[PDB]
Amino acid sequence: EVLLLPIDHQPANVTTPTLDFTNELTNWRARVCELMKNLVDNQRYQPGWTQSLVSSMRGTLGKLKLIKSMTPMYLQQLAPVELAVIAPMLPFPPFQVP
Amino acid sequence: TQSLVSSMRGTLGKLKLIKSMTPMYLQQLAPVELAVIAPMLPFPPFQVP
Repeated sequence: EVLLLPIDHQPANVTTPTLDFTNELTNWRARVCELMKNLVDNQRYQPGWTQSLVSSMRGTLGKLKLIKSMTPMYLQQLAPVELAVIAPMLPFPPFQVP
Repeated sequence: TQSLVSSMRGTLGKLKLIKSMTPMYLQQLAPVELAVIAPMLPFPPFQVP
């Protein structure tokens, strides 16, 4: 009666969800964006680029990190429920390894 | 100009690390090919130090 998930599950205590950034997927996205920003700001890389393009890249990275996507929230706290609902009635039961 | 200097530095950095196999080929395989070709040849090799 146990199904495994690559990502962790934190159930939701509300029935009217809305955007928030506290979860592993959003953290991963933000850290990737921050690492790209630090790579751009590297002293061996910034002089190779023009002044305006650095600002454009910084703004694009900031907008990408602050985008409003509910997919991380869904994957955290609604996808496991649907998977556990579908799994029992299925022509091939889940076959999993740790 | 500042933008031209930045472009020159960017081009130099882009061309410093261009991924071409020719130097490794010259180091590692070209001598083998030359040594294979050398024995049978219409004019044998003639070299000075």
